[PDB]
Amino acid sequence: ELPVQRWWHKGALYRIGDLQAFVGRDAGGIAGLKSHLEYLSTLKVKGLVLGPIHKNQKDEINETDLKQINPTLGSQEDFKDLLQSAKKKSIHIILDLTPNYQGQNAWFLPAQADIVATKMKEALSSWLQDGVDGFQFRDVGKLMNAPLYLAEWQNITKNLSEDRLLIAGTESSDLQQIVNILESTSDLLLTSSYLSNSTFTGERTESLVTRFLNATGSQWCSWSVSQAGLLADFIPDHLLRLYQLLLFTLPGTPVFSYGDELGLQGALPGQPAKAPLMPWNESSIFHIPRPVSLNMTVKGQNEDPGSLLTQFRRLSDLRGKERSLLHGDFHALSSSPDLFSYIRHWDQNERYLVVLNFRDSGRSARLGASNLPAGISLPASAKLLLSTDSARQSREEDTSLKLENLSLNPYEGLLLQFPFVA
Ligand SMILES: [Cl-]
Repeated sequence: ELPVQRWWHKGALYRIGDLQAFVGRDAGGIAGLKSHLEYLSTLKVKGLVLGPIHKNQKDEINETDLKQINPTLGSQEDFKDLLQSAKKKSIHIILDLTPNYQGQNAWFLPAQADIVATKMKEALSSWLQDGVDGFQFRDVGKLMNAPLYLAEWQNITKNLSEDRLLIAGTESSDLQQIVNILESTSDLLLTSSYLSNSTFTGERTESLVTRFLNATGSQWCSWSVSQAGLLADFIPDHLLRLYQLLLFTLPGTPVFSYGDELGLQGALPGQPAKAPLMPWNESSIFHIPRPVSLNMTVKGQNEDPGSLLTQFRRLSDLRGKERSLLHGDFHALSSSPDLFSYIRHWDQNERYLVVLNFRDSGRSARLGASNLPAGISLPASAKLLLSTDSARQSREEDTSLKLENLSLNPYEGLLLQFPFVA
Protein backbone atom coordinates (compact mmCIF):
# COMPACT_ATOMS: atom_id res chain seq x y z
CA GLU A 1 0.00 0.00 0.00
CA LEU A 2 1.85 3.05 -1.47
CA PRO A 3 2.67 6.14 0.70
CA VAL A 4 1.96 9.65 -0.62
CA GLN A 5 4.73 10.50 -3.15
CA ARG A 6 6.58 13.70 -1.99
CA TRP A 7 8.64 15.98 -4.24
CA TRP A 8 12.03 14.25 -3.43
CA HIS A 9 10.69 10.80 -4.61
CA LYS A 10 10.33 12.15 -8.17
CA GLY A 11 14.09 12.50 -9.09
CA ALA A 12 17.57 13.84 -8.30
CA LEU A 13 18.96 16.35 -5.82
CA TYR A 14 21.80 18.61 -6.91
CA ARG A 15 24.20 20.08 -4.31
CA ILE A 16 25.76 23.55 -4.71
CA GLY A 17 28.12 24.03 -1.70
CA ASP A 18 29.93 27.11 -3.04
CA LEU A 19 27.39 29.34 -4.91
CA GLN A 20 30.02 31.85 -6.06
CA ALA A 21 32.20 29.06 -7.63
CA PHE A 22 29.10 27.59 -9.34
CA VAL A 23 28.05 31.01 -10.72
CA GLY A 24 31.42 32.39 -11.77
CA ARG A 25 32.80 35.92 -11.87
CA ASP A 26 29.97 37.70 -13.80
CA ALA A 27 27.41 38.07 -10.95
CA GLY A 28 26.99 37.64 -7.12
CA GLY A 29 26.11 34.15 -5.94
CA ILE A 30 22.34 34.37 -5.35
CA ALA A 31 21.36 36.56 -8.31
CA GLY A 32 23.66 34.59 -10.60
CA LEU A 33 22.17 31.25 -9.56
CA LYS A 34 18.81 32.62 -10.67
CA SER A 35 20.18 33.02 -14.27
CA HIS A 36 21.13 29.25 -14.43
CA LEU A 37 17.65 27.92 -13.45
CA GLU A 38 16.83 27.22 -17.07
CA TYR A 39 20.04 25.03 -17.44
CA LEU A 40 19.14 23.22 -14.16
CA SER A 41 15.59 22.65 -15.52
CA THR A 42 17.11 20.86 -18.51
CA LEU A 43 18.81 18.36 -16.06
CA LYS A 44 15.27 17.59 -14.66
CA VAL A 45 16.59 17.79 -11.04
CA LYS A 46 13.80 18.13 -8.39
CA GLY A 47 15.80 20.08 -5.80
CA LEU A 48 18.91 22.14 -5.15
CA VAL A 49 20.88 21.81 -1.86
CA LEU A 50 22.54 25.17 -1.23
CA GLY A 51 25.39 26.42 0.91
CA PRO A 52 26.04 26.94 3.67
CA ILE A 53 25.59 30.66 2.84
CA HIS A 54 25.35 32.22 6.34
CA LYS A 55 27.71 34.50 8.35
CA ASN A 56 30.40 32.41 10.09
CA GLN A 57 33.56 33.94 11.55
CA LYS A 58 35.81 30.79 11.79
CA ASP A 59 35.63 29.16 15.24
CA GLU A 60 33.78 32.19 16.80
CA ILE A 61 30.35 31.10 17.83
CA ASN A 62 29.19 34.69 18.78
CA GLU A 63 30.23 36.08 15.38
CA THR A 64 28.19 33.33 13.63
CA ASP A 65 24.59 34.16 12.61
CA LEU A 66 22.72 31.24 11.04
CA LYS A 67 19.85 33.63 10.06
CA GLN A 68 21.94 36.10 8.03
CA ILE A 69 23.19 35.59 4.47
CA ASN A 70 26.83 36.41 3.78
CA PRO A 71 26.57 39.89 2.06
CA THR A 72 29.10 38.87 -0.69
CA LEU A 73 26.45 36.53 -2.01
CA GLY A 74 23.36 38.76 -1.65
CA SER A 75 20.43 39.89 0.65
CA GLN A 76 17.44 38.05 2.26
CA GLU A 77 15.28 39.63 -0.41
CA ASP A 78 17.49 38.18 -3.19
CA PHE A 79 17.10 34.77 -1.50
CA LYS A 80 13.29 35.07 -1.37
CA ASP A 81 13.23 36.07 -4.98
CA LEU A 82 15.46 33.05 -5.87
CA LEU A 83 12.98 30.70 -4.05
CA GLN A 84 10.01 32.15 -6.04
CA SER A 85 11.82 31.81 -9.42
CA ALA A 86 12.87 28.21 -8.56
CA LYS A 87 9.26 27.41 -7.62
CA LYS A 88 8.04 28.57 -11.08
CA LYS A 89 10.21 25.77 -12.55
CA SER A 90 8.98 23.21 -9.95
CA ILE A 91 12.46 23.15 -8.36
CA HIS A 92 12.57 23.00 -4.53
CA ILE A 93 15.34 24.46 -2.36
CA ILE A 94 17.15 22.85 0.64
CA LEU A 95 19.42 25.02 2.91
CA ASP A 96 22.64 23.65 4.46
CA LEU A 97 22.96 25.05 8.02
CA THR A 98 26.20 23.25 8.99
CA PRO A 99 27.26 26.00 11.46
CA ASN A 100 31.09 26.45 11.59
CA TYR A 101 31.55 25.52 7.90
CA GLN A 102 34.56 27.86 7.56
CA GLY A 103 36.54 26.12 10.39
CA GLN A 104 38.07 22.64 10.95
CA ASN A 105 35.33 21.33 13.30
CA ALA A 106 32.16 22.29 11.53
CA TRP A 107 30.03 21.82 14.70
CA PHE A 108 32.30 24.07 16.99
CA LEU A 109 33.59 22.42 20.22
CA PRO A 110 31.78 19.54 21.99
CA ALA A 111 31.44 21.72 25.09
CA GLN A 112 29.54 24.25 22.90
CA ALA A 113 26.76 21.77 21.68
CA ASP A 114 23.81 23.27 23.60
CA ILE A 115 24.63 26.81 22.36
CA VAL A 116 24.65 25.39 18.79
CA ALA A 117 21.36 23.67 19.43
CA THR A 118 19.71 26.90 20.71
CA LYS A 119 20.96 28.82 17.68
CA MET A 120 19.86 26.01 15.36
CA LYS A 121 16.28 25.85 16.70
CA GLU A 122 15.80 29.60 16.22
CA ALA A 123 17.28 29.40 12.69
CA LEU A 124 15.02 26.51 11.50
CA SER A 125 11.93 28.59 12.40
CA SER A 126 13.12 31.78 10.74
CA TRP A 127 14.14 29.95 7.47
CA LEU A 128 10.95 27.84 7.32
CA GLN A 129 8.87 31.10 7.51
CA ASP A 130 11.04 32.54 4.63
CA GLY A 131 9.81 29.54 2.43
CA VAL A 132 12.70 26.88 2.32
CA ASP A 133 11.70 23.29 1.53
CA GLY A 134 14.10 21.77 4.15
CA PHE A 135 17.62 21.51 5.53
CA GLN A 136 21.00 19.72 5.14
CA PHE A 137 23.49 19.01 8.00
CA ARG A 138 26.99 17.62 7.04
CA ASP A 139 29.91 16.02 9.04
CA VAL A 140 27.38 14.69 11.53
CA GLY A 141 30.08 12.39 12.97
CA LYS A 142 31.58 15.52 14.47
CA LEU A 143 28.20 16.45 16.11
CA MET A 144 27.67 15.19 19.75
CA ASN A 145 24.38 13.28 20.32
CA ALA A 146 23.73 13.59 16.49
CA PRO A 147 20.83 11.07 16.47
CA LEU A 148 19.01 13.03 19.21
CA TYR A 149 19.50 16.50 17.63
CA LEU A 150 18.56 15.20 14.12
CA ALA A 151 15.29 13.69 15.52
CA GLU A 152 14.41 16.97 17.23
CA TRP A 153 15.21 19.07 14.11
CA GLN A 154 13.15 16.60 11.98
CA ASN A 155 10.11 17.10 14.26
CA ILE A 156 10.29 20.92 13.99
CA THR A 157 10.58 20.64 10.10
CA LYS A 158 7.72 18.11 9.68
CA ASN A 159 5.51 20.09 12.07
CA LEU A 160 4.98 22.74 9.45
CA SER A 161 4.48 20.21 6.54
CA GLU A 162 5.42 16.65 5.53
CA ASP A 163 6.60 18.19 2.23
CA ARG A 164 9.66 19.51 4.18
CA LEU A 165 12.80 17.36 3.97
CA LEU A 166 15.88 16.83 6.19
CA ILE A 167 19.21 15.48 4.77
CA ALA A 168 22.18 14.39 6.92
CA GLY A 169 25.74 13.77 5.57
CA THR A 170 28.62 11.74 7.06
CA GLU A 171 32.29 11.05 6.03
CA SER A 172 31.77 7.48 7.20
CA SER A 173 31.50 4.42 4.93
CA ASP A 174 30.69 2.10 7.95
CA LEU A 175 27.32 0.31 7.60
CA GLN A 176 26.71 0.04 11.37
CA GLN A 177 27.28 3.78 12.05
CA ILE A 178 24.99 4.57 9.04
CA VAL A 179 22.19 2.27 10.37
CA ASN A 180 22.43 3.76 13.91
CA ILE A 181 21.72 7.31 12.62
CA LEU A 182 18.84 6.09 10.36
CA GLU A 183 17.14 4.17 13.23
CA SER A 184 17.01 7.32 15.41
CA THR A 185 14.88 9.14 12.86
CA SER A 186 12.12 8.71 10.43
CA ASP A 187 12.34 9.26 6.60
CA LEU A 188 15.68 11.07 7.02
CA LEU A 189 17.99 10.87 3.93
CA LEU A 190 21.65 10.08 4.85
CA THR A 191 24.46 10.63 2.32
CA SER A 192 27.87 8.98 2.92
CA SER A 193 31.03 7.38 1.46
CA TYR A 194 29.43 3.91 1.67
CA LEU A 195 29.33 3.21 -2.14
CA SER A 196 32.87 4.49 -2.75
CA ASN A 197 34.64 2.32 -0.10
CA SER A 198 34.94 -0.42 -2.73
CA THR A 199 37.26 -2.63 -4.84
CA PHE A 200 34.93 -1.65 -7.74
CA THR A 201 34.19 -5.25 -8.82
CA GLY A 202 30.84 -6.69 -9.85
CA GLU A 203 30.60 -8.84 -6.72
CA ARG A 204 31.60 -6.07 -4.29
CA THR A 205 29.04 -3.66 -5.87
CA GLU A 206 26.25 -6.31 -5.59
CA SER A 207 27.26 -7.04 -1.97
CA LEU A 208 27.31 -3.36 -0.93
CA VAL A 209 23.86 -2.59 -2.39
CA THR A 210 22.06 -5.80 -1.17
CA ARG A 211 23.56 -5.58 2.38
CA PHE A 212 22.41 -1.96 2.78
CA LEU A 213 18.81 -2.65 1.67
CA ASN A 214 18.64 -5.81 3.86
CA ALA A 215 19.96 -3.86 6.93
CA THR A 216 17.30 -1.05 6.44
CA GLY A 217 14.30 -3.26 5.55
CA SER A 218 14.30 -1.75 1.96
CA GLN A 219 12.87 1.68 3.21
CA TRP A 220 13.20 4.84 1.08
CA CYS A 221 16.83 6.04 1.06
CA SER A 222 19.31 8.29 -0.78
CA TRP A 223 22.01 6.94 -3.12
CA SER A 224 25.32 8.95 -3.37
CA VAL A 225 29.11 8.35 -3.48
CA SER A 226 29.86 11.04 -0.85
CA GLN A 227 28.17 13.62 1.45
CA ALA A 228 29.62 16.47 -0.74
CA GLY A 229 32.54 15.51 -2.99
CA LEU A 230 32.54 15.09 -6.80
CA LEU A 231 31.78 11.69 -8.23
CA ALA A 232 34.90 11.83 -10.55
CA ASP A 233 37.09 12.43 -7.44
CA PHE A 234 35.68 9.33 -5.58
CA ILE A 235 35.17 6.82 -8.45
CA PRO A 236 37.59 5.50 -11.13
CA ASP A 237 37.53 7.29 -14.52
CA HIS A 238 36.63 4.09 -16.46
CA LEU A 239 33.38 3.75 -14.36
CA LEU A 240 31.85 7.30 -14.51
CA ARG A 241 29.19 6.33 -17.10
CA LEU A 242 28.49 3.04 -15.32
CA TYR A 243 28.06 4.64 -11.85
CA GLN A 244 25.72 7.35 -13.35
CA LEU A 245 23.44 4.52 -14.60
CA LEU A 246 23.62 2.77 -11.21
CA LEU A 247 22.66 5.88 -9.10
CA PHE A 248 19.75 6.70 -11.44
CA THR A 249 18.29 3.12 -11.36
CA LEU A 250 18.67 2.04 -7.67
CA PRO A 251 15.50 2.41 -5.50
CA GLY A 252 15.52 5.85 -3.87
CA THR A 253 16.57 9.47 -4.39
CA PRO A 254 19.92 9.95 -6.26
CA VAL A 255 22.10 12.82 -4.93
CA PHE A 256 24.82 14.54 -7.07
CA SER A 257 27.13 17.57 -6.79
CA TYR A 258 27.35 20.35 -9.44
CA GLY A 259 29.66 19.21 -12.24
CA ASP A 260 28.96 15.47 -11.78
CA GLU A 261 26.86 15.70 -15.02
CA LEU A 262 30.16 16.76 -16.84
CA GLY A 263 32.57 14.47 -14.97
CA LEU A 264 34.22 17.51 -13.29
CA GLN A 265 37.11 16.96 -10.83
CA GLY A 266 38.03 19.16 -7.86
CA ALA A 267 41.30 20.56 -6.36
CA LEU A 268 44.52 18.45 -6.54
CA PRO A 269 46.30 17.72 -3.22
CA GLY A 270 49.08 20.37 -3.65
CA GLN A 271 46.50 23.19 -4.38
CA PRO A 272 44.31 25.07 -1.83
CA ALA A 273 41.25 23.04 -0.96
CA LYS A 274 38.59 25.11 -2.80
CA ALA A 275 35.43 24.09 -4.70
CA PRO A 276 36.11 24.11 -8.48
CA LEU A 277 34.62 26.70 -10.79
CA MET A 278 31.72 25.34 -12.87
CA PRO A 279 33.11 25.30 -16.46
CA TRP A 280 30.26 26.98 -18.40
CA ASN A 281 32.68 27.27 -21.35
CA GLU A 282 36.40 26.86 -22.19
CA SER A 283 37.30 30.52 -21.44
CA SER A 284 40.46 31.03 -19.16
CA ILE A 285 38.39 32.52 -16.33
CA PHE A 286 37.00 28.98 -15.66
CA HIS A 287 40.55 27.33 -15.54
CA ILE A 288 40.70 26.65 -11.73
CA PRO A 289 41.77 24.19 -10.51
CA ARG A 290 42.70 22.70 -13.95
CA PRO A 291 42.83 24.05 -17.52
CA VAL A 292 39.64 22.80 -19.27
CA SER A 293 39.09 21.89 -22.93
CA LEU A 294 35.86 22.35 -24.81
CA ASN A 295 34.83 18.71 -24.04
CA MET A 296 34.99 19.25 -20.26
CA THR A 297 32.56 22.24 -20.54
CA VAL A 298 28.77 22.65 -20.49
CA LYS A 299 28.93 24.37 -23.94
CA GLY A 300 31.00 21.49 -25.40
CA GLN A 301 29.01 18.57 -23.87
CA ASN A 302 25.64 20.18 -24.68
CA GLU A 303 25.73 19.24 -28.44
CA ASP A 304 27.60 15.94 -28.12
CA PRO A 305 25.41 12.78 -28.27
CA GLY A 306 28.37 10.94 -26.63
CA SER A 307 28.78 13.30 -23.59
CA LEU A 308 28.20 12.47 -19.92
CA LEU A 309 25.80 15.54 -19.89
CA THR A 310 23.69 13.90 -22.62
CA GLN A 311 23.52 10.58 -20.69
CA PHE A 312 22.53 12.53 -17.43
CA ARG A 313 19.67 14.35 -19.16
CA ARG A 314 18.40 11.09 -20.72
CA LEU A 315 18.45 9.09 -17.49
CA SER A 316 17.03 11.97 -15.36
CA ASP A 317 14.07 12.27 -17.82
CA LEU A 318 13.30 8.54 -17.50
CA ARG A 319 13.71 8.56 -13.64
CA GLY A 320 11.12 11.40 -13.38
CA LYS A 321 8.43 9.75 -15.61
CA GLU A 322 8.55 5.91 -15.51
CA ARG A 323 6.65 4.38 -12.55
CA SER A 324 9.00 1.38 -12.16
CA LEU A 325 11.86 3.88 -11.48
CA LEU A 326 9.68 6.43 -9.62
CA HIS A 327 8.63 3.91 -6.96
CA GLY A 328 9.14 0.33 -8.27
CA ASP A 329 10.30 -2.69 -6.32
CA PHE A 330 13.98 -3.89 -6.66
CA HIS A 331 15.15 -7.56 -7.24
CA ALA A 332 18.81 -8.56 -7.65
CA LEU A 333 19.46 -11.21 -10.24
CA SER A 334 22.28 -13.70 -10.18
CA SER A 335 24.93 -13.10 -12.86
CA SER A 336 28.58 -13.97 -13.71
CA PRO A 337 31.10 -12.71 -11.12
CA ASP A 338 32.22 -9.51 -12.96
CA LEU A 339 28.54 -8.33 -13.32
CA PHE A 340 25.84 -6.84 -11.14
CA SER A 341 22.28 -7.10 -12.54
CA TYR A 342 18.81 -6.26 -11.20
CA ILE A 343 15.23 -5.34 -12.15
CA ARG A 344 12.84 -2.48 -11.26
CA HIS A 345 9.05 -3.18 -11.45
CA TRP A 346 5.73 -1.49 -10.47
CA ASP A 347 2.34 -3.21 -11.02
CA GLN A 348 1.75 -3.56 -14.86
CA ASN A 349 4.03 -0.75 -15.94
CA GLU A 350 7.12 -1.38 -18.13
CA ARG A 351 9.85 -3.22 -16.13
CA TYR A 352 13.57 -2.26 -16.33
CA LEU A 353 16.57 -4.61 -16.36
CA VAL A 354 19.98 -3.18 -15.54
CA VAL A 355 23.22 -5.15 -16.38
CA LEU A 356 26.61 -3.71 -15.37
CA ASN A 357 30.05 -5.16 -16.49
CA PHE A 358 32.83 -4.06 -14.11
CA ARG A 359 35.65 -5.75 -16.18
CA ASP A 360 37.83 -4.45 -19.07
CA SER A 361 36.81 -7.42 -21.32
CA GLY A 362 33.87 -9.14 -23.03
CA ARG A 363 31.67 -11.06 -20.55
CA SER A 364 28.64 -13.41 -20.64
CA ALA A 365 25.84 -12.20 -18.31
CA ARG A 366 24.58 -15.68 -17.34
CA LEU A 367 21.44 -14.05 -15.83
CA GLY A 368 19.55 -16.20 -13.27
CA ALA A 369 16.17 -15.50 -11.62
CA SER A 370 15.93 -18.68 -9.47
CA ASN A 371 14.33 -16.82 -6.59
CA LEU A 372 11.79 -14.30 -7.99
CA PRO A 373 8.32 -13.13 -6.87
CA ALA A 374 5.19 -14.52 -8.52
CA GLY A 375 4.00 -11.82 -10.94
CA ILE A 376 7.41 -11.49 -12.64
CA SER A 377 9.82 -13.56 -14.67
CA LEU A 378 12.45 -12.59 -17.22
CA PRO A 379 11.40 -12.39 -20.91
CA ALA A 380 13.33 -14.16 -23.72
CA SER A 381 14.32 -10.82 -25.28
CA ALA A 382 14.15 -7.15 -24.17
CA LYS A 383 14.49 -3.76 -25.78
CA LEU A 384 17.71 -1.73 -25.37
CA LEU A 385 16.99 1.85 -24.28
CA LEU A 386 20.54 2.85 -23.39
CA SER A 387 24.11 1.50 -23.46
CA THR A 388 27.00 3.39 -21.76
CA ASP A 389 29.02 2.55 -24.92
CA SER A 390 28.14 5.60 -27.13
CA ALA A 391 29.36 3.69 -30.23
CA ARG A 392 26.74 0.99 -29.70
CA GLN A 393 24.21 3.70 -28.64
CA SER A 394 24.27 5.43 -32.08
CA ARG A 395 23.59 2.17 -34.00
CA GLU A 396 21.73 -0.30 -31.63
CA GLU A 397 19.38 2.17 -29.72
CA ASP A 398 15.72 0.92 -29.59
CA THR A 399 16.76 -2.61 -30.83
CA SER A 400 16.05 -5.98 -29.05
CA LEU A 401 18.49 -8.49 -27.45
CA LYS A 402 18.01 -12.13 -26.52
CA LEU A 403 18.67 -12.50 -22.79
CA GLU A 404 19.82 -16.12 -22.62
CA ASN A 405 23.00 -15.41 -24.68
CA LEU A 406 23.55 -11.75 -23.42
CA SER A 407 27.19 -10.58 -23.88
CA LEU A 408 28.66 -7.26 -22.57
CA ASN A 409 31.59 -5.24 -23.94
CA PRO A 410 34.40 -3.88 -21.69
CA TYR A 411 32.97 -1.70 -18.79
CA GLU A 412 29.53 -1.68 -20.57
CA GLY A 413 26.25 -0.86 -18.74
CA LEU A 414 22.82 -1.75 -20.31
CA LEU A 415 19.31 -0.40 -19.58
CA LEU A 416 16.73 -2.75 -21.06
CA GLN A 417 12.86 -2.55 -20.97
CA PHE A 418 10.28 -5.40 -20.95
CA PRO A 419 6.44 -5.48 -20.54
CA PHE A 420 3.90 -6.93 -18.15
CA VAL A 421 2.39 -10.16 -19.79
CA ALA A 422 -1.34 -11.01 -19.17
CL1 LIG B 1 31.11 12.81 9.60
